[PDB]
Amino acid sequence: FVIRGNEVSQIAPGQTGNIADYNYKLPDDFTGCVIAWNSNKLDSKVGGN
Amino acid sequence: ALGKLQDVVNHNAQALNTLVKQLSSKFGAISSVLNDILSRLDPPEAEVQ
Repeated sequence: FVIRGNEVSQIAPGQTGNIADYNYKLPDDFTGCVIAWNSNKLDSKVGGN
Repeated sequence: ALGKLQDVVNHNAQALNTLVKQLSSKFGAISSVLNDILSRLDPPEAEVQ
């Protein structure tokens, strides 16, 4: 998925947030890795993406 | 005269009182009440408390 720059802390177990609660929820016993990288070059437009 | 028997009674009640008193001990946590810990913290740190 694609999120904001400040919302990368919310992709974690047990977090209270808007995308955490209503978009993507992680379990408390989650195992694995979260990968986040900037996509300004591809997922942004000057007029607004 | 009857110090020994009373002592046994004295020990037993005191032990229960001490055990009950131990419920009011933070034990290095923010609060001694489980409901407050659940109502105030996220599960990653609430689990620790």
